[PDB]
Amino acid sequence: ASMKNCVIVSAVRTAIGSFNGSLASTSAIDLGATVIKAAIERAKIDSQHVDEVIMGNVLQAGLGQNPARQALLKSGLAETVCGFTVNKVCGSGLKSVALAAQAIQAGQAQSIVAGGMENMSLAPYLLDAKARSGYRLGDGQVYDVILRDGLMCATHGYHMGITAENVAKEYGITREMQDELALHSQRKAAAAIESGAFTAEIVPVNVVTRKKTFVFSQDEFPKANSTAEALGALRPAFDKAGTVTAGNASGINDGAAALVIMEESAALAAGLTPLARIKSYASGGVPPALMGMGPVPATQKALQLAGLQLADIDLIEANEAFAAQFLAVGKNLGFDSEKVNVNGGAIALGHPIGASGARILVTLLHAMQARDKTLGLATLCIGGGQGIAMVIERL
Amino acid sequence: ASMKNCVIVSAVRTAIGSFNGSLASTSAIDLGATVIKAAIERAKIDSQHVDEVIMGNVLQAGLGQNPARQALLKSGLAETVCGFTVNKVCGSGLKSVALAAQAIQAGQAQSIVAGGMENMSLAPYLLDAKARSGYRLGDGQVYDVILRDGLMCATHGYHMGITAENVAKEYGITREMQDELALHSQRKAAAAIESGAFTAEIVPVNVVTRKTFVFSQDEFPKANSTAEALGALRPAFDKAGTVTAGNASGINDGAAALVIMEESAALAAGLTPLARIKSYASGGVPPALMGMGPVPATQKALQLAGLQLADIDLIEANEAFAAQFLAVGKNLGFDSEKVNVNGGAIALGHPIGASGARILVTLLHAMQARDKTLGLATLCIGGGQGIAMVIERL
Amino acid sequence: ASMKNCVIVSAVRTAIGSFNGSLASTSAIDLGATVIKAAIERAKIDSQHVDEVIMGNVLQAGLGQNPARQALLKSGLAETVCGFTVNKVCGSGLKSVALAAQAIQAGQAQSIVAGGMENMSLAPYLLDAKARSGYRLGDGQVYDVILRDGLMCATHGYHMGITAENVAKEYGITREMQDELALHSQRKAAAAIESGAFTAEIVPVNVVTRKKTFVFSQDEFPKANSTAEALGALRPAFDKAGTVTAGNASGINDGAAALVIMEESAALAAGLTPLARIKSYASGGVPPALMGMGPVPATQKALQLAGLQLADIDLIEANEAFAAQFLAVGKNLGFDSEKVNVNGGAIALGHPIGASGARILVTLLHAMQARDKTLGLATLCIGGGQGIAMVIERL
Amino acid sequence: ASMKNCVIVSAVRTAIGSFNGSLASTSAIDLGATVIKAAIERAKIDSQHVDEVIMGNVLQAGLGQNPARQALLKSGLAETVCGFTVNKVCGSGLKSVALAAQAIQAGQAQSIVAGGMENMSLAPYLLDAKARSGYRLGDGQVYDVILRDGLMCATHGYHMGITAENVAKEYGITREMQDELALHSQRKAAAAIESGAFTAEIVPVNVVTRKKTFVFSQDEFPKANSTAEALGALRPAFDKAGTVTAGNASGINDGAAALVIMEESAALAAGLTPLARIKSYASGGVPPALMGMGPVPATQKALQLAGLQLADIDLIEANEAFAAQFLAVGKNLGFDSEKVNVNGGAIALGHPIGASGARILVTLLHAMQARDKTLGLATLCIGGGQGIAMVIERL
Repeated sequence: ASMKNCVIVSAVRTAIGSFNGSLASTSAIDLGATVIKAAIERAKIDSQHVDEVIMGNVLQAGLGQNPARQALLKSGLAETVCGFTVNKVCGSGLKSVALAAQAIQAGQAQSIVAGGMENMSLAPYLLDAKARSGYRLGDGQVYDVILRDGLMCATHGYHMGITAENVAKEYGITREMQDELALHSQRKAAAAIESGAFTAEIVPVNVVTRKKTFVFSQDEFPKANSTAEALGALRPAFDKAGTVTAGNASGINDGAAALVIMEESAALAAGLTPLARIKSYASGGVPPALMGMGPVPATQKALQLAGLQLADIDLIEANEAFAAQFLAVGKNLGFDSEKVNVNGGAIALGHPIGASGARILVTLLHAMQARDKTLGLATLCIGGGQGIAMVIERL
Repeated sequence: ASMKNCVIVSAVRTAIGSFNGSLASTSAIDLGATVIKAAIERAKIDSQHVDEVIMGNVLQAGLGQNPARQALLKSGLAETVCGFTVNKVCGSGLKSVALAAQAIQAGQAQSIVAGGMENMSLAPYLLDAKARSGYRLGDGQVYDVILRDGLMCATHGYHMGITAENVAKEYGITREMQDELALHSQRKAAAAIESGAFTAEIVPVNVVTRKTFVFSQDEFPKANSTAEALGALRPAFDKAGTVTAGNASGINDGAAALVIMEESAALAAGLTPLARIKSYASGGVPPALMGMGPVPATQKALQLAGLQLADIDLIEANEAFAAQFLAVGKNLGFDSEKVNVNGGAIALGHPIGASGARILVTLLHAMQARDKTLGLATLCIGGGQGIAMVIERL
Repeated sequence: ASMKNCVIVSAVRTAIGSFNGSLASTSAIDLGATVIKAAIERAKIDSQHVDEVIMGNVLQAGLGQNPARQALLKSGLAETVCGFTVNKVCGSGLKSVALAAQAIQAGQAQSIVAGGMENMSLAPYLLDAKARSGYRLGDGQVYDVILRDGLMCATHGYHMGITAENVAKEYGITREMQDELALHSQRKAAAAIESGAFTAEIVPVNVVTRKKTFVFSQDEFPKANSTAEALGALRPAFDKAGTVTAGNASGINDGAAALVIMEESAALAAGLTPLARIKSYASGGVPPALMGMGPVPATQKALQLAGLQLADIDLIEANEAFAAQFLAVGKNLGFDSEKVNVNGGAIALGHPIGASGARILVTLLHAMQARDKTLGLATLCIGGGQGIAMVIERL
Repeated sequence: ASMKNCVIVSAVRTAIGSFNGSLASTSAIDLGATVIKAAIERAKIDSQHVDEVIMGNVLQAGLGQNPARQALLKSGLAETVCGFTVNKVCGSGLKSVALAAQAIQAGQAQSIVAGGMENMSLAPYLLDAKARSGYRLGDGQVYDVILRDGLMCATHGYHMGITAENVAKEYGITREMQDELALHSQRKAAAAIESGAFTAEIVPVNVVTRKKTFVFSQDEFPKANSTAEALGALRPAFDKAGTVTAGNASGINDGAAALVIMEESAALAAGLTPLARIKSYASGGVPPALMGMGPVPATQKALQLAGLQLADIDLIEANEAFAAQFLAVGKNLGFDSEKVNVNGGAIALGHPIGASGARILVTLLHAMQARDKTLGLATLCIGGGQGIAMVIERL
């Protein structure tokens, strides 16, 4: 057998909600179902021709057997359509797309929906280890699952924000550099929102509660009228002696994203329109303490697999979990800053952990289309000391 | 670019612990680290040549960021080695192997460790989102994660055991048929244990508490099981039903892993391929009938391999419930003598995220012991899926 | 030895907060300390002459050893002053005062502060004993203490509201009758508030939070938007086929009340001014299913012990936990509706369960003073099938 | 009106269970029902001539509306019989009896069942009170109700055991003194058990569970073959440099006790046999840090009210919550050790907090009968810095 080509046929995302914000009552699985259905619709594929659904999701606690399969079922897909759920932390949503592409390239499937989903506002709490056998006597604890499974380092026991401080120190990324980057992200996001740059990529969500009904269609994390002065006055969020603040880090957020990926000859034979070819993908490992540098080896490997140099890439989405690591990555790889996050990034837009990797890919494709660019790179760091990267080529 | 062949170079598992038994103080991730390291050792690969680690794990709650990655680091692999955690419920451990094989076949890696790990004893209890945003007024619930994320159907809200009842009714699988099958499994497992048939595949685990001892023998098998004792058991899930604790698997702890490699690269390194992965597939069925998942998965796997079922010499078909084991057999036409020759999960246990890899490890060793050529490993998956893999001994 | 006379020397309450409202950050014990201190101040007694403090409190869970004793200490009383906490559910605050009177009449004390305190907003949630001995396998429940220890029948396992439906059916109290009564309570309460009728009896509470700093002095439960039409449009709260709604029942509420009670000769010898003599008190029992009828036997007995007929009473406070039971009691006893709850009742004002019995007594005495009336009756029903009543005579 | 005389007509208790022991599946309320019914049977009163039931209960969390009233109903008393629940912490069970005597002396009742009940094994756990509005973000705690509501000082936030260390220091009570006292209590209890001395006072409890079925009739907390050597080897429980251990302090325990109390001339006219007259009672306050000294002012007051000197008392039950405080109280008052806790005390027998004050009164009465003594004193310390005492005259 010879390897096949894989293409993207559609790409969609929800608007990203704030913590306890507009999506705080909409399960991760319902957000996933929303983007799966929308990606199917927008691709104009026959929904009975979907071979698998692969979805990232990090905070799986309490969500029930295999969130990806629940989401595909809730989307309306037939019971015969398989799926599974991927946890590579912040990389989960892009890893899902990379696995879809691999399955297609390998001849194992022709059509897959892939992406990620996360609702952090609805993450649960855990009882301490004594609950099953009995607390007996004495107080106990309850553990926040966001922190335990999502935002704390399992190797070192400190917050991802501390890994960001480590990177800041190791690569000489100052508080002022981090705040300038943040303000840049805020400004680009505001301009993208105001110009309608995200209109094409966002599927609205109807939100119904006892109190109110409303349609959520605009990213709500951005901080209007951000200024260098307001940023410089914030206190550090993770260490009193540190540099990382709520203003130069992304947030806790809720959202989902998905893409239809298909074997190229099959998409063409079905009369569909390939939007981009997936050219390469790769993952990389680094020390957990320096997890924010994950994108460096992932990107190097991806570019090598694509037969490209970094300069060949027209547009880059590099996730902004923390300004500190965003900057250190860019400095190490030599990113042309004018090509990166042209519509703003996670500091403004948010970081729904299991969706973000797919979210950035969605934003990347649509930005390449708007600017008629040919080659794009999406990459992000991963808690536990990893990175993932993907290169796509517009058609 | 051309597709590559993938081979198994080693295969190992822990003994399977009972609920609150010998492995109940050993974290899933530590069990995973054990089997990763052992699989690497047994393969005689250079451990710096591992490209990725892929591990199944279902009850992820409270285990911390990306359990597979923690397990690979705890095994001693370098920080440059990537990994990720797979959740396809009961299929997770076999799915991980299938993903490893695929990555190899696709030229994206040369050497992967894959498998699965589960400690159901250590699964936590959970307060739902209301603990975070406020209960406000009125009662809430505290959820056993074993049930919520492992053993209850997310679509129907009832136990996997109820899906087994559905299957028993739909396919005419009686209580007596279920109990006969359970006794057979108990007998075969006891004979396998007694003859040393699991000795080659099991990596012992050192357990330290309190208690210091070595765990090396599967402890879920029920000594002196009888048709009479089984026939008297009360149904476990429905008072008018057929499924009991004696004709269903348990809640269990364990792990399993295999070294998978591109075939030319294994040979060039002077290693010994144990089997080639010939095909793999997944299938979807109604969640209410999830125990039937192996049927389409096996059909597809066999078709991908260019084989008929009769070509297969040995089969491992997981026994989550006798009801579904039997219905699956009837729908596929299994030769009962070729299936679960060393016993199955009714006797051995069902550590959910590991079981898919566990059966593969057991299959391969049984094929070696009996000098057989073709083997099939398959299992049902909560939520209405199945997975199957065919391997060919070298 | 001869029995002694007992008099009221002061009577005070907090304004009654709404659930999650103005008092929701002020602990029951701090509310109790506030009224204990104020009652002592208003009585003009030497505070070293207080022999005991007796406080009603129903939701004791998590409040620490003997809430009454914590309140007395927080009020500034010496550690030599004893106290204890009474739980007769809704009757607790009146029972505390009855006990104080009895102790004084029996020559066991000369001066006692009695009342009740409740913060329902701050009531905890609970894990039952399986948390201590171990869940083992399978789920458990997390119980709202308001419901478990306050508002659900321990005998029948249903809400107090269902007992109100039972009473509505048994005594033929219709939805319309209930709503007419509710509107009347709302109207009397609004007029009493507006005319200042509660100024003398209320002690203000200072409230400080991160968000707000303010003084709470006006009952906030009353519903300005009350009309027969709005009330008729409400859905039943407890039974879809029933009559009881949020509009014709009291609320979940926060508040406290206290009174200084003294032996009569001693109050006079100290140069203090008795406000009223406690003439009698009694408790009664009825079926838990019909607990709202508790006041009938309690009142009958209290009247007999006072040597009075119901027509001798000038003013009545009969608590309005539910219009259904308020009305059924009144019909049974033959209350002159113009003498009852002249400043409005709990449907408008609220029902902080362990305080309400003392609260109504405070309201009664001040209303008797305003109207120069001689004989008063305070009575209320009690979950679990009881009632309590007290008759007082102005001096 | 003139005061009346109050007599005890019956006195009964359960055996005391160990933590997680024989009574650990029998609710406090069911234990209370068992002693209420037995006390009524033993008194030979018409089985419905009860005016009120008054029960002590400290850990009321999650037990439902007014545990005393649930207990009286479960005992089979008619719904017309009133009841309430008392919380004066460790003093609750004796406080209930005192209140019953006061109501009778006051002419307000003729026949009351009073006592206390506690099941510490079944005490629940509490979520942080913020769970109602939400933990929001970050780890939290779960609180043991035994500790929060029973065993920790609400004023100082430390364990009753620490108050015991405070008293040991203040009054010079050494580890060796404490251990000698403990061994003495163990020995007396073992001899009392072996001689049948508790047989008359104990009501057996049938325990039926899925696992086990048996009759519980013998106190199970006593430690068989206690020695000075085993005691001297124990580690301190509450402070590493301290004196208080599991061997010289009481336990966490389950149990209940109740008495029928009646007006004297009416008991006689009914043909009943008074067992003792309640001669006096009182409560006292001390610093919470020194709560174990509570019995001193309570006992001084009770004796003064009875017109007696300490030396007139024939037998004393002084609770042994901690040897340290037991001894300090005895030294301060000058107790004749030969007259105190003649059948052993709580170090051997256990301390079911809301029951103990009634429990010791039951033991005192039966011991007076066995030794044909005339005057008895029952007293105990109370968390929060109180004490209570009662003097009885045989019968």
